[PDB]
Amino acid sequence: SMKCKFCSREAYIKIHYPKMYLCEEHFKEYFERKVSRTIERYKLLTKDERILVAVSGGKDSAVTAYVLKKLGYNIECLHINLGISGYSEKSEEYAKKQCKLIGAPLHIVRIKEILGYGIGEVKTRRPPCSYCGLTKRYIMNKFAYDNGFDAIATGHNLDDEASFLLNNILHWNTEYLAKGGPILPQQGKFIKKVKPLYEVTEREVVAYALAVGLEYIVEECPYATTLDMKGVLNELEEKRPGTKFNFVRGYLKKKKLFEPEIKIKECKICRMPSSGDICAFCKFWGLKKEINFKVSSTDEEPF
Amino acid sequence: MKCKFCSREAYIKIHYPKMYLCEEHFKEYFERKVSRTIERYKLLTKDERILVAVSGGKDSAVTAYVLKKLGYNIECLHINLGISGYSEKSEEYAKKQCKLIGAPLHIVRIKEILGYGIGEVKTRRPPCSYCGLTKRYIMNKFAYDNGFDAIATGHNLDDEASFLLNNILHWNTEYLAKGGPILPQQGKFIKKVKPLYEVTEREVVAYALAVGLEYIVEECPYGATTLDMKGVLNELEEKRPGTKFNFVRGYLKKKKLFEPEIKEIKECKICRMPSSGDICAFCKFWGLKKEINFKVSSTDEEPF
Ligand code: SF4
Ligand code: SF4
Ligand SMILES: [Zn+2]
Ligand SMILES: [Zn+2]
Ligand SMILES: [Zn+2]
Ligand SMILES: [Zn+2]
Repeated sequence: SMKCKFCSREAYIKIHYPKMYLCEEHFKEYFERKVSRTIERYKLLTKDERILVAVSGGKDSAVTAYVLKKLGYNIECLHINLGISGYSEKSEEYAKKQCKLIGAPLHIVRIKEILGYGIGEVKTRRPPCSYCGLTKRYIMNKFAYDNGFDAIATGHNLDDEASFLLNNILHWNTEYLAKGGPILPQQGKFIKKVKPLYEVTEREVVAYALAVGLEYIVEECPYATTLDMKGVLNELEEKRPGTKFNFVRGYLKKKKLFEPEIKIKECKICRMPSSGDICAFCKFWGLKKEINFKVSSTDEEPF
Repeated sequence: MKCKFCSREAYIKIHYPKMYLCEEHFKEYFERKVSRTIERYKLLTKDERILVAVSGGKDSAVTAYVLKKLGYNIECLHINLGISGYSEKSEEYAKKQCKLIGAPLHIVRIKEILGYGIGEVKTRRPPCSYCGLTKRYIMNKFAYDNGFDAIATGHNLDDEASFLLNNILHWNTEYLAKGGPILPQQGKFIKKVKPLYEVTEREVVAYALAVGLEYIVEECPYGATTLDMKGVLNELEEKRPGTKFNFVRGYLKKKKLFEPEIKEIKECKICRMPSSGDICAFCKFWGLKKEINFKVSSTDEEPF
């Protein structure tokens, strides 16, 4: 029903804030420039850096890898196959597809193969959601550490951070609120984690994926409070535009207030940053040996 | 359904904790819940002169009704904002409420003591901004001049949760530093309490209906952000019950974290009330040269 603000081509998307109608080609350029600005603003990455993009098969990580590669970054991708039968199989396939289109090396880690059982197979009263996050985070860091990557880039966008903030404020998880934001610096054996999509919304991600022809898993894991928070914040954004941004940017200014609400050791098994004698990952899976994630070359590209 | 304690038919269902109560059992429960809030946060004693700031709305009406039923030494104050077509019936609803409650009502008319009502001032500033400042001053000055020990407001759980949610979204750390059910006596500032702090609006609406309390449902003409936050929190309460309470109680524990975000106090050159500069915010705004004396010998309805 409209036309592009910079050309005679028909409008593809309307940016709710700031108001402007852009076509496919102009939206891509805008979205890419918005990401580059997020990198520049928070000093996330340099061009002389080995980056590991944690791809899951979803839209978020797919676009992160695509944009970073288009912006000329030294990226490689990692897929952690959780081993959820009927889910994780096509999830691995979507990532292979995504990385082939992107033109980036893809490394695959299969939980069922290295640990024994997949997520939702462990004889535990603990929900799969609780230990899945802990398992994904460990393999992400250990893989990047063992292969000497400078940084880890996740798919987490503005909607993801706002819903994370809203949930944590409601439950007053001050320790989690203390360590949030677009960058988590290199501290010990913990690799620097960045969020290049921190300032963009899910609608801009969905639209970007569609335009660049990126296929992803829309369906979410069978084992959620996240979708509740996101809908609540979308309702608020309708009435008052800019809410999500002003809330997230405001949080970054006041993030210093939660510092006294947060407190160290090295694991006896994997030597990774632990709280006690043995780390949370090693204690859970009952591991006696260290998983070595060092690889000479990818599955698709050996030698 | 039927009542959990008698053969009488259910009047209301408490979403958390789950129980069906009749009119007579709900009143008793609601009253006990308020008494517990008083006891828990050490809000009031029986040997205290209390001023309930009644507005004509459900909140302040119930606060006065419950406190009087719990045997407290209450007197009520109505601040008539002078909003033509609104403030007139608002004053009438309070007169009605206090007559039912059986409490002395003191009326202060803005248009009469200041000159112009709220929304009549030649200012680009919205009426909502200076109305709150004006209500707060008269509330404190009246309680101070008549030597009341405390001020009790109608603010309930939904009011606090929406206040918290809005202030967190705008990261107003200074406002978040000084929240909660009690604001103690500091200088010429009178102790402010919230006896309805733990009860929800649905429990207030139901209590008013049961005790036969008529109030103004309609809100002031001067879009309000409060109704947005409340609807958002009601949506959250549906899916996850107890959310509002766990969020408010959790805030009280972490309230200490916003203390470094609030930094000497002065006395006004005109009214001698707690000021930031030479002249206070109230006196500077209305351009007052003289001090308004709120000391009264006896009420409008009960003179001599
Ligand atoms: S939603 Fe699924 S993938 Fe995400 S943390 Fe939970 S179990 Fe793991
Ligand atoms: S909503 Fe009306 S009564 Fe309430 S503070 Fe604003 S102007 Fe005053
Ligand atoms: Zn265009
Ligand atoms: Zn370990
Ligand atoms: Zn009953
Ligand atoms: Zn003054």
